[PDB]
Amino acid sequence: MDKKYSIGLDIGTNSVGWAVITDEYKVPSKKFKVLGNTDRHSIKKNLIGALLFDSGETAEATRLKRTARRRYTRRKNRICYLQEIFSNEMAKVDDSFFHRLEESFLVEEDKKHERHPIFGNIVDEVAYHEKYPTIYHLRKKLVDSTDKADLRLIYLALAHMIKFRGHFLIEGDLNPDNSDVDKLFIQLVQTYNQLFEENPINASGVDAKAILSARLSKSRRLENLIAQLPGEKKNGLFGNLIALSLGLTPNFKSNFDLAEDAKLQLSKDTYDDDLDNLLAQIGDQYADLFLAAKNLSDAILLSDILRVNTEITKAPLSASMIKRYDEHHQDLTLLKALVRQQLPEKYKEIFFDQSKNGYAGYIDGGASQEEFYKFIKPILEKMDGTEELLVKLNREDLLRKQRTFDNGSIPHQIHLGELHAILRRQEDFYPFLKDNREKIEKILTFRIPYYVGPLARGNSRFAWMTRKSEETITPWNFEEVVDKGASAQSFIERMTNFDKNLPNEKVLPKHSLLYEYFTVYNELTKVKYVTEGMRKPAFLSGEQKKAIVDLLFKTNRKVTVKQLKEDYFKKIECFDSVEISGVEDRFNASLGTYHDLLKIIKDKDFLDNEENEDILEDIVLTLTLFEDREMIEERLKTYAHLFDDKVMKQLKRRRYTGWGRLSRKLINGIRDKQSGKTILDFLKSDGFANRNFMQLIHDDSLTFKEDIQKAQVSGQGDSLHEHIANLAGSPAIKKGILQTVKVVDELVKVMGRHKPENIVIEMRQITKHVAQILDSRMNTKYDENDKLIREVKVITLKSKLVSDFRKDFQFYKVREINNYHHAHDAYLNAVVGTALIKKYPWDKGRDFATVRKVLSMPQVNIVKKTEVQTGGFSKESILPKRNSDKLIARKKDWDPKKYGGFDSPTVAYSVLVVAKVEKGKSKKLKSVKELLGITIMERSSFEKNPIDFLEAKGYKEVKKDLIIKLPKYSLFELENGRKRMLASAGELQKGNELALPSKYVNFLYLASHYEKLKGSPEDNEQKQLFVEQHKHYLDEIIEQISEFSKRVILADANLDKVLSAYNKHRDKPIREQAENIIHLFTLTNLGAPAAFKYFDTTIDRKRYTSTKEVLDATLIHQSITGLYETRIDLSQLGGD
DNA sequence: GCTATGAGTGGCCCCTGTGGAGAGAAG
DNA sequence: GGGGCCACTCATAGC
RNA sequence: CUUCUCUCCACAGGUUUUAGAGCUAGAAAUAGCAAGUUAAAAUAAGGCUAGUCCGUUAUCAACUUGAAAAAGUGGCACCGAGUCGGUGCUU
Repeated sequence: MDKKYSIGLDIGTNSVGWAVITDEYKVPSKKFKVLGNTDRHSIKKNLIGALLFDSGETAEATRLKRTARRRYTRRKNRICYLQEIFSNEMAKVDDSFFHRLEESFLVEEDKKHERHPIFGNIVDEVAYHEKYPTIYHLRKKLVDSTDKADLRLIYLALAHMIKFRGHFLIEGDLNPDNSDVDKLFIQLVQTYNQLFEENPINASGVDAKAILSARLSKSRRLENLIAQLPGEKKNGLFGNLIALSLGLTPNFKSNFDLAEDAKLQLSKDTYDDDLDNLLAQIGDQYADLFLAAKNLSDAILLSDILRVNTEITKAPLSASMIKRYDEHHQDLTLLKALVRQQLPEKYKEIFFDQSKNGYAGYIDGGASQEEFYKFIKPILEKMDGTEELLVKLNREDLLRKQRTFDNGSIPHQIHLGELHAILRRQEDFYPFLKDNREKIEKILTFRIPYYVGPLARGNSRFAWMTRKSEETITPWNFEEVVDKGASAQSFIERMTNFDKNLPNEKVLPKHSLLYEYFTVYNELTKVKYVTEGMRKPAFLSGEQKKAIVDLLFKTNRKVTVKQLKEDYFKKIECFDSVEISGVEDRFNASLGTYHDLLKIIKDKDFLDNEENEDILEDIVLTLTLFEDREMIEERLKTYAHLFDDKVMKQLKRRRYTGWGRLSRKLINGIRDKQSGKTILDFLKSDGFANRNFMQLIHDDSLTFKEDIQKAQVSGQGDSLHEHIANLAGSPAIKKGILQTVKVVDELVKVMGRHKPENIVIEMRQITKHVAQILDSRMNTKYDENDKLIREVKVITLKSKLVSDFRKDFQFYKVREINNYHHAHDAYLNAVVGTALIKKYPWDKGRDFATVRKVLSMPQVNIVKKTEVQTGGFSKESILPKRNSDKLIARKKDWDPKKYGGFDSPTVAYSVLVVAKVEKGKSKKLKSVKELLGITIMERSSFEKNPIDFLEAKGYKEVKKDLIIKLPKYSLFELENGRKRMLASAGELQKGNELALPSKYVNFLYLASHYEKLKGSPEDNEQKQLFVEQHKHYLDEIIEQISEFSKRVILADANLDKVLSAYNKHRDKPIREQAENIIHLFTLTNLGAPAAFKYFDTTIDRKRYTSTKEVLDATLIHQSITGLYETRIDLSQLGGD
């Protein structure tokens, strides 16, 4: 007989609970065949379980690593281009200079040339290091000196600037010369007073330098400066100028009574064009005011970056660096003097001991500046004469280095200015510097646009660039080779959705005219109007809709019901009183794009001509796709003969954002085979039918619907791995859903391939995705009317109902005891779901007894999914060289004993190998049987040829047939039922689960929440009395933990510590005792051992660091549900 | 008895921070 | 949070 | 309206080895003194499809077919419950 059965599921991020129950809520038990070479031929197991797995990972880390790799490759290529430029002239001076630079990492033994890189002789190297203590001294020397310098110093300065070219967050031109705040503020005030003599501003006595350069937010500084100026407001014209000078985006619409918004921001790429537009409307007499404001903004921005302006030089950054160096020297001398004068004993600690956070640890050690200040501040406070030192410490300027974390705010314009100064001064002697100055400035300033992406020849899955030619892309011919416009189009396109109705079609922009007309006609479709003498409301005719649109929508931005009534029904149709239903106050759809185009083009006939629909759609698409105005102008140039220069310039100014939901081929692309009208045409006029879009698509008579179902095809692949990958959510939930699908498939396979009556799920849109997938796979048969026969009911509940069911009938849940709660929740969800569904398409004693029996079952199939670990080869921290064989070489020729390297590799999976190993100085062969961990790095070589890989490690005569793949969490069974999971090649994990009786679980749950019960006072008192009467369960729980520990955990030290700790705290309050005992299950939990705290005692974790014991145990392969399993006894393998 | 070796135990180790642009769904 | 690594102590086989 | 997910563009550090002649007294251990701020190269081993590209996401119990994708392989009922046991039928 086909037994009716239901499946309950519980899907989480780390688990998939599953339970199969029959109509009477009893979980069936079946006898399963066991394969392998053991004596256990058949095993009885209840059909209930839980699948556990590691949480899924987001692709953020891989993306960050890939972006970093591209950055590093491109920086290397910049240095290579500079060396290629300098190659011809360097060969005449020193041919081996570049080779010496490259080999600076190798030790003296491994170098092919002389060890000193710059000059190749110690005398000149020492002379250079004495003359220029830091690279900034060399940079300033080249900036200020007019003498012919060595080409090597020029190369060093240029390479240092190119390699560390600073940020690009401030596009435009930045002038370090106007770096004084007060003078430019005074000039701006004077210009404003000259332009506004009737309202002069008194700026006398106001310290602009302090207020504008203070370490406060932009708005606070703006409010502070305005507060010092009588009669001025932060919303005034001068207030807006100051806000612009502080890096805000002030609005000048109110200051000049403009019709449209006038917002200016210097950091934007379009400050110049917006400022020009503002001047074109308010006059060019205000240009000097904006120039002065821009100069003041530059001064404010560069005040922090560069600090010295008194001297006449073109390298302010180098001057500031040298000032930091000199201040550090002076402070170090003073500090040494004071320490040696007052605290001689601490001199060794501060200036010699690298392990501490003193100066020695600050320079040669790894101590940070913050740590150094923390260490030195109490010492300085204990000595006299440290007032200046304390003040500098409070400002984060004492003994400061030159390469700190604050250098992230240096714009690339400073570096470009220094580069240009050096090139200009040194080009008088070197013609190749004169000829190639533009190339060098390009190399420093060239940056791949964000919308072009990686420059690949198709062999990359991340690349969307289109190439005009096949030449190699270089920064000098980037514009000629890479089609920027097509690349921007593809960049925007690939991220937008396909149409829901047609998966092939691309969606239209939101502000397209066709979409707006479609929405307007759809809204007017359902509008009803009632006039005097009319018995029933009537729909608007096509002529009426056309007249209404032409008279109101094309003339008013927003159309209301009152406007319609007063303007069309009363004026045109002569209806004095009309009642309108379907629209409450105003129409949702509006022709904003049409109004904008009428304002710009100023030609209504051009907009209203049907032949111009394609041109207008293309123009709107161009406006929405592109952000750079040059691309917009280039593409709109095709229409230059249709619009004048002013119109073309104005069109270059409007930008649209957002995309629609329906494609053009849907609304106005497909045509009816019988009538030839498109959906838009039907909305314009459909006779008495007046069908809206929903009515048109659902209407069977119209060809559009069946042409739509014919347009969709069954997705190749798709269902299976691909379809779940296309859902909306974190990849963790995708992994969970795929595991749930496989669990259900295997359960169907188990029950004789008879599909279940019901499938109950709880975890809502992701719930909808799971339900759709399950229903799609289960139901595949259609009736004679092509209606899908729902043989399986996919029913979705919410966890609140099951939680209330648990709380009402005392089926309590404690997560820390074991992993059975997943299976129990699946079973209870199945019970409640089936009861509710059969009740709305339950004997008390018998059903409740069945539930008690099920929840007290000891045998639940908990399965840990075996996973081949992948990821990074090892830890990324590079360690100092040591005499150890466990270091990993960062390059093929870099011996870790000399250069250091990586450490702690991660093992992908282990292999059991039976072979012979030479041991001892006698090199005698001995048979071995052990686990060798194949690292992630060596995985490819091992899978390529395991025999050679094993021979290279010293194994001889390898038995190929016995090589067993053992991924992580492989399960081994040992004597007395003790089980261990393979954590790695040399560590194990606990594999057994504690099965407490439900009475102890109930007692623990009631005791832990003794003062947190949520219920009636009588029920709370009854539960409290139940807890108090059953205090002896605590001893029983401890005894059972001890028994299970002695049986499978083998933690004698930890167990004795726990037992002693319990004995000392045996008088603690019952709630505290239970709360602390719940921690003790951390000893017996499945998985990796972990530390835990029991009252005031901390128990360290017990790690199983030996895998020799499992080499003679039983290997268990478990299927995804744990029902089908193959047992292999390893002790019988490798026998002599 | 000495030497080199494996096995158990306790403790320490882990790359980080920021800006800009675009697109999508889900509540 | 969890596996890798090292320093220290103690049987342990072999000489 | 935001959060989250995906993709591209850049920056600043960090670590590693090497260069920046250490001096004096002593046979040496060692003790005293002087100096400290910077720079070059690498930043997953490398791969071929030779690009200013790609290399940490996702997927993966065992056996048979295959290069892989992928397909196939395991009796039922009843009585009980400490990780599942027993009995009958089929066999």
